Formats: sequence, C-alpha cells, structure tokens
Amino acid sequence: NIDLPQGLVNFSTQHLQLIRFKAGLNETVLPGVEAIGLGYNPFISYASVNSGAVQLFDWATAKKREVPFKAGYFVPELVDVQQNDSATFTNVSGNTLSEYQRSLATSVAIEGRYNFFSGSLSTDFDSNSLRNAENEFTRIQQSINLWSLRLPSVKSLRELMLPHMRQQLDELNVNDPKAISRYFDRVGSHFLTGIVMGGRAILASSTNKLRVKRDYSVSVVAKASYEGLTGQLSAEAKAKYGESISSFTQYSNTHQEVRGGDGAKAHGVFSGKKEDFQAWVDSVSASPDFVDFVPTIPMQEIWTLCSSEAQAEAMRKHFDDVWAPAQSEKFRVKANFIDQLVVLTGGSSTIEPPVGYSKIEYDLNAGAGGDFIYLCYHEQTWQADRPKDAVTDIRIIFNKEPTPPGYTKLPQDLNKGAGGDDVFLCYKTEAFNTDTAINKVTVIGGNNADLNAPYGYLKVPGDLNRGAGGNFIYACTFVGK
Ligand SMILES: [Mg+2]
Repeated sequence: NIDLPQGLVNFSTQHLQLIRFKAGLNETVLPGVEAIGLGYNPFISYASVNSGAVQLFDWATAKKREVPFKAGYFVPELVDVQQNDSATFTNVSGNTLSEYQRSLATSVAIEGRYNFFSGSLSTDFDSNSLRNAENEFTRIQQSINLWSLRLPSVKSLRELMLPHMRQQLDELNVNDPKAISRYFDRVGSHFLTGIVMGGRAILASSTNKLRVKRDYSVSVVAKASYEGLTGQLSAEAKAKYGESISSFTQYSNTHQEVRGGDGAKAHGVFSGKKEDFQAWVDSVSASPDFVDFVPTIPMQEIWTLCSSEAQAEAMRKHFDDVWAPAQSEKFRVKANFIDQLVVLTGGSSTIEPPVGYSKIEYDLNAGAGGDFIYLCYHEQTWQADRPKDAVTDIRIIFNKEPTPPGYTKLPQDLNKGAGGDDVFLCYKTEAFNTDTAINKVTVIGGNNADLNAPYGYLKVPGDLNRGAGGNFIYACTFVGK
C-alpha cells in the first residue's frame, strides 16, 4: 500500500486568444500559429509564453494552406504542422542543483552554456529545498500532444516580418550596448520556431538523495510517483515501484502544475483516480495551449533576422559578453554551507543554542553520563559577494595536544563531566569553494569502534566519548560537491 505526495494544482492559462486577437488572426487559423514567431527570452520559463511577448511576423496576411488532418483550419504555408495525438514525457533530473540546471538547459537544442530554463526554479521548487545540498531534483512533464508547429529558418523570413518589427530591428543602434540589452529585454534574444500544442501535467520534486530508497534512479521513481497520482500505474508497476514511491513521498517536496484543457477539471488531475485525470485529458482538445517544445528547433537566435552580418555579429557578441551572462547569473544558486560551529552543554535534551545555530541531535555524552552536550552549526547562504568562508575540515584533538595551525578550537570539553579524555573539536575555514565547503555535519553513535558512516558522509576520526565509556561517537561531514 502506497504513500503518494499531496499538493494543490497550479493551473496556468496562456493568453493565446488575446495574442491572436492582437495579430488579427481568423478563427480558421490553427491554434498555436499565434505563438510561432513570438520574441522569446529563453531564461524565464520552460515552454511558456512570457506575458511580454511580441510577434515578429505577419501571419494574418501570410499565404495559408489547409491543415490536412484538421479540415477547415489553416496555417501559414511557411509553417510545418505535424499531427501528434499522443501522451509523452519530457523529464529532466539532476543529482545536484547545477546538474539539474544543465539537464534543463540542454533538454532542447539551444546553443550556449547558460542556465536556460532557470527562471522556472522559483516556482517549480521552494527556496530551502533549492539550497539544501542533500537534495536532488526532478521535473516530470506528461505532455498531452495534439500537434506541433515548426518554422524552418528559411532565407525568406525577413519578408514575412511585420514592417514595424523589421524596421525596429534594422534601426537598432548596435553601437549602444544598452539599446541591445533593452531589445533583448523587451522583444527577445530568440523567437519561437518549434512548439507543441495541447496540455501538460507536471510534478516537480526536490528529494533527499541521502535518504530515499536507491533501488531505482530518482527519475524512474519520480515518474512512477507521477503515474500513481494520475491513476496510470499498472498492478505490476505498483508491486515493483510501490516501496520506492512511498520512500519518495517521505523524502520529497512536490509541486503540481497543469496547463491546457479545462481549468475547472485541472484540480483533480492528481487525485489520482484515472477517471479524474482522463476527464482533464479529454478536455485538452477543446482548449489547447503551448505546453512543450519541438526539441530539435525550439527557437532561433533573433539576429538571424538581421539584414547584415555586421549587425548580427554585434548582437551575438552582446548576447555572449553582456546580456546572457547577466541573465544566467540571476539563477546561480549554491547550497547553504556551514561557516561556524559552537558547542552547547546543559541538563536536558530540550536545551537550545543561540539564535543562528541548530543542534546536531546527538548527545555527545551518549551512554557516558555527565552533561547533555550538542555540537551546533550555523548555516550560511551563498551570495556572489563575497561570499564568506566555509568550514572545510574538522579535527578532534585530546587533552593537551596543540590546536593545529590555524584551526579554531572550540574550548568546551566534549566529555564534561563524563570523565575520560578531555576532547576538543577544532575546524578550519577557507574561502568558499564548491569542491571543499561542508554543507552538513552530523553525529553518529554506536557500540563498536568502526561505525557505518551515513550515506554520502565521511567520518571524522576521534571518538567524542574517548576515554569515557558509553557509545563510540563521531562527527561526520558532507560536501555536496
Ligand atoms: Mg563525550
């Protein structure tokens, strides 16, 4: 029997009817033509029209041809239309946030080493989850495809442009870096060329990779959980994946999104009785929306519509050197790290350290008598200024060994008054480095000297009950990497 993650559906509608009205498109023009040729900022969202969006092309007056599979509807002759009446998955995952960002950015064919769909991070996932180095990330999208539209990058495209949009591009003052930035901000660095109309259901999840069942990959487990929530798991998938799904829900935070179809049936797609999902699916036909990309040609660079080589190269250069790095930097998010440790001592387990500090919940005199003692950490957020120093190493010293150079030494005795050796935690900090900064510290205890380290952690040598009895006790560290 299976625990499924609970949430509220976020239903999105795009503004397509209003975009069509603005373009003056006839109702015989296939749904989706209004989105082809839209100026696009590829940083903001995954396969969403930004409310900004300006059409470059005059599809109202362009020559049309009938859609063969949909009698009575028309598409510009230049636009290829492919029927695709199917349900497919567009799944992205990463073992780390940066790996998830790469995997998102490269889920479609867009050139440049940037955080391309990372504006989605602020709604797909939550702040604390994004910055927890214990977490991996999945985005499961089931697309309810009806058709796709493709605009091939043909030499005749400038001619199809709205005259005012063509003039605006041609008169861009490309000696002025601020004008080029503004043009990218207000019309786009790209334009849409390969879009899928229909519906989508999305489950975006942050999962504790150090605690979830590892029989299967998080992508597989996340997809099985999605299928659970929508009533689409077979009896065999339930038997095989049920335990994994339960673990997933115990160790994940999930976000539910629906687009396309009837908004009144959207809440309910994740109920999951199959009939509830299916009633939403069956509504997609009557209200398609832009939901996914044609992966091979999602969009073209806007300077391909420049008349001249000189203007195109000034715009490409500005993109790579100024505008895109500025955009991509708004989504550079690194995990919280530890920058300071204190020790707390007291007469019970409910003692609390001072305000910035959280207890590792293991009495460092466990089984040995004496005070309740807790190692406590301060979590620091990463900021591209400076940032600050990360704890990179912990070293336990005993009795009268000298503080190693230059470690800080916490002067409280991790054996007080349980007897035994005098035990002292030391640590060093260095300039923040992703390869080095300790994200998490824990403490383990056991009845034998050589304990199992928590998955992903390293044990710090030095028993924190050394010379007393009780348990063997070690600090352990985790570097997300
Ligand atoms: Mg102790």
